[PDB]
Amino acid sequence: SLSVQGTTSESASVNVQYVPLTSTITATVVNQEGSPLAGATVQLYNTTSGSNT
Amino acid sequence: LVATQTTNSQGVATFTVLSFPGVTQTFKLVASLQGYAASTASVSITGQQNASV
Repeated sequence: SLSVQGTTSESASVNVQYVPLTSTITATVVNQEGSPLAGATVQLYNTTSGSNT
Repeated sequence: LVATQTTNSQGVATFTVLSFPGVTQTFKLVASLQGYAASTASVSITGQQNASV
């Protein structure tokens, strides 16, 4: 808000914004048949925490 | 068995076979060769595609 209180009580309502920061990691599986596998479980551990969180 | 090839020096073993739209046309490619290990891979073309492994 700019409540510019000079000579004028000017009331502005300037919106601003912020986008959060999220990361997205992808993993892929292929074999010797050259066909992408479905049903494979892949587990991401965050190993920058000093354990397998 | 509809086609057997003696492998060529251009390093594509190309064989022509009938195909049809909308069918998982599986093909087993067995390599039997004197001087190294005989091996069996397999592919599937679904409709028309180059299946190379």
